Amino acid sequence: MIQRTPKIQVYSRHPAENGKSNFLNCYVSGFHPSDIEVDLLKNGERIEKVEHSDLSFSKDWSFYLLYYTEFTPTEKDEYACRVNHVTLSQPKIVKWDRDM
Amino acid sequence: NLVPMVATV
Amino acid sequence: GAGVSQSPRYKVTKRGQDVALRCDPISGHVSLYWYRQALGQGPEFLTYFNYEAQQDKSGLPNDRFSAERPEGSISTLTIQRTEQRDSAMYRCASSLAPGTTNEKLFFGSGTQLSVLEDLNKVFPPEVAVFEPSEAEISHTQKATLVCLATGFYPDHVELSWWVNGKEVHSGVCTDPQPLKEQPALNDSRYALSSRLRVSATFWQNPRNHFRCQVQFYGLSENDEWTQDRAKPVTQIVSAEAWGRAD
Amino acid sequence: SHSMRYFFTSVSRPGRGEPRFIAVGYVDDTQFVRFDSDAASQRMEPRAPWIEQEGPEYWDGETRKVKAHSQTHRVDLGTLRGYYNQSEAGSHTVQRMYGCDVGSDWRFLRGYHQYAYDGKDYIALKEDLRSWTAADMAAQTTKHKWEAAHVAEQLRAYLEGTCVEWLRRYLENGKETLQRTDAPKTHMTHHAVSDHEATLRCWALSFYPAEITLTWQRDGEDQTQDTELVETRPAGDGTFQKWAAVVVPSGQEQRYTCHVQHEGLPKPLTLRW
Amino acid sequence: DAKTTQPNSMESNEEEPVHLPCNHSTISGTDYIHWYRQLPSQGPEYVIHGLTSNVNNRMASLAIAEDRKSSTLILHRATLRDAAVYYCILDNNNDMRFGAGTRLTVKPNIQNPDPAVYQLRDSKSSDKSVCLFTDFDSQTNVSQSKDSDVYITDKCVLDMRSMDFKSNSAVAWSNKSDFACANAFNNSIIPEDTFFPS
Repeated sequence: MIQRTPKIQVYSRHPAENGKSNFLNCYVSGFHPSDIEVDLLKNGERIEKVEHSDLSFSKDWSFYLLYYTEFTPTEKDEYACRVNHVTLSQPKIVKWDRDM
Repeated sequence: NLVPMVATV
Repeated sequence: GAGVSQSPRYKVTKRGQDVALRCDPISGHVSLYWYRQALGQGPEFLTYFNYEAQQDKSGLPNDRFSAERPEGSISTLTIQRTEQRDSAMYRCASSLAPGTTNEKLFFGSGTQLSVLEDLNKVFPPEVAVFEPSEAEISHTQKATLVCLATGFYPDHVELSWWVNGKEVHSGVCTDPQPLKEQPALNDSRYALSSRLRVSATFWQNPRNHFRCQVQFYGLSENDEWTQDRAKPVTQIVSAEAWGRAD
Repeated sequence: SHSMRYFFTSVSRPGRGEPRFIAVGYVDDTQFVRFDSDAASQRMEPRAPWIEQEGPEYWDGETRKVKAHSQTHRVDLGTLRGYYNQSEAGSHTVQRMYGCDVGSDWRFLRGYHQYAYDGKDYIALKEDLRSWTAADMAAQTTKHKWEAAHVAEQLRAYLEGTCVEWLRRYLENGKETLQRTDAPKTHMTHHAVSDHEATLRCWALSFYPAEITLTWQRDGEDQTQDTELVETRPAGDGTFQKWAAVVVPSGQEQRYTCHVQHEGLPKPLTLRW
Repeated sequence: DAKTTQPNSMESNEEEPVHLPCNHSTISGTDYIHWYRQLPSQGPEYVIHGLTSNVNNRMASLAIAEDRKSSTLILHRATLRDAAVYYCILDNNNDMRFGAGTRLTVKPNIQNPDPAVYQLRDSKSSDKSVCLFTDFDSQTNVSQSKDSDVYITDKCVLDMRSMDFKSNSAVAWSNKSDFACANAFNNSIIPEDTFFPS
């Protein structure tokens, strides 16, 4: 058994436009085992209505999941993805970078 | 359409 | 255990009452099936489990039938409000595991369930041994004894031959199923014949004891009985004959 | 070119009941069904429009089979624990993937069926759909059991028969979505990372299918040194996204171009800052 | 409806081969072919199964057609012990659904037939007796009585092992007084050479 840490991408469904409804995504992949905890954060606080895809895996058996929630981006609301997994000693937090 | 049954190991 | 075990082997149940049938599968067997079988038919599928889960119960004939296997080992099939139509051989089977590896099914001894409208229709058998004719003996140098178990109901009997106190199978042939003494009654009491053929020599020795044994399975300890005739309980009825030189 | 794939995961949870079992099914990069042992329905469920038309006999059938799949996986977990002399105390994983490919001409291209224990290859059906690749001595025991029961033959028959047959039927019933190509919407961004260097990020958005090639070039030549490629990711609307970045020296950005290849494109695209 | 098809009954002679036929015209490459047997008074038991290759084990051989639309269970040398119901089962998911099977009867080799009807008297000082049609050749077909008050069992084969001797018999009796052996074992059943003493 080789535990593999999650790869994490945080991003929007559609190109970001302040005031325009959209979806915030946190895609986690390449991890093992499958037990994982993923929160979407708004200004540091857990968003409550978060959904996720059905557990699936890649050619190399590592798993992937997409978590997502509707959101309306603003100039100053900060969004992040927070991930827990047995390979992690503390939660990993990846900030949404719209400007990528 | 799922295979009708799978083999145990 | 090592093999598939079912209990009770035989059961008389009063119509309208409930009954429970038990199956103990081979130890470690993940799959468990229930079938029932009528005279001159193959097993009819009822329901099937993988561990505790009832994976298929499409075969259950109606809402009176239900099965459980709470800890993935022992299964109980319960029939509520029994109907005569429910009478049948109930057969359990287990296999090691589900899947393409096709682990073979192991079948148990079964439970003969007989649902009777009226338990007063239950009768034990009467047994009689008929000695071989001298005509056979002189003509063929062989002697054929004939046993007749008569007047029993339901068909819950097992007939064996015992010679000088030891069971024998060589030379024996027992009818595969009984005759109705009254063909017009689906209610009818039964008759069964068996033959034991031995050498003329053997039958002609007086120190040889022959016994026809009929084991009957009838009313259980807790069945109520209020006739004047003895309660028709599970019991052995035998008849005998000693060898005659002339 | 097309594929149908099923992915099955079961995870034991020692002190907490029977294994978690999750099944998903796909046609190319589109999910169409799912089953979750912990969910309330205890039914195979639709996750694409075109599969919902399938009648109640289909749904009943697929729900029986997927449940039998999980019960069989439940057995595997016990067996593998034995094969490897492992304690009752640990959580372990079994994964099965099987499926089939057809060409652009809808004829059978290849089949597969493979199995992993705790996230590593355990046993797999070879491309000839007749023989097995077994990792270690445990997988050899499995191999012999399966050879003996002709499992490869049963599998071959399914992959060359039912699998491709229903892939085709799905591809027809859902052609309006599965057989469309959405070409990538494309652009480039520029970030100064230091006094002397900038990152060029080349974007591909809302494309379908997921297959795509983003490459950088310098003076019309393939370039890898200093290139960063992320995993193709789901937008969540059924389309995909990807980007590729290079770090260039400031004032030389015109030297570089990004090239995008995708089934939906009339022809490859070139982008430059 | 049914997925396999089999003759309801069939018969063969002892110590010779039995080919038990089965049809399953609508079959898939994922359908296995199983045969189970059920001996008298017993439950079913596994005999053999296969997919497309012919199979051999200790009990039997399984012959599967090239087009897999029919199969044959081969009993190389059937003994009397092999009389049973043989079930041909088509299965792809462990449903293991049974049809009515083929009931195989195995006829004994009666060389030296000695068709005879005897009368046996009760052992208990009673006045009852029975009639024993014995030692006919296996081609003889007994039939159940038309007089309801007359009982005639089917023919039964016994095997005196320590003399390698086998014999057919049927038994008949009745409680009405006018009854006598010729009545039940009439000329409409018994052949000639029927030794039919007092």
